Amino acid sequence: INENVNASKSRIKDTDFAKETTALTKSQILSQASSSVLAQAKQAPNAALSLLG
Amino acid sequence: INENVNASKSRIKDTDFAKETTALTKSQILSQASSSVLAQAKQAPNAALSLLG
Repeated sequence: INENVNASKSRIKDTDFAKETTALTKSQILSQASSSVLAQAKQAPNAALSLLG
Repeated sequence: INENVNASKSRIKDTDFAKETTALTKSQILSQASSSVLAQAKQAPNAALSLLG
């Protein structure tokens, strides 16, 4: 019973390392993409300023 | 909601730099033309004096 209960507890509570590493990689790529898009987006008022004078 | 509210407020309160620069240029040319025309108009009394006597 202890073996079966430990198996159930691992199923419900333990980390699936493959899925979590994939999720971490996806999160890192999304964060880098968002940072790059933010760096690109901060230059729109530069285009606004280019119209002045 | 805050993002959408700021996007809304930009369309009412914030200025359009393209339209405003175009308007400023138009006003500058209008003022220059009116100044030149007034400088030419203040030359009617010299026609009056040179008429005779």
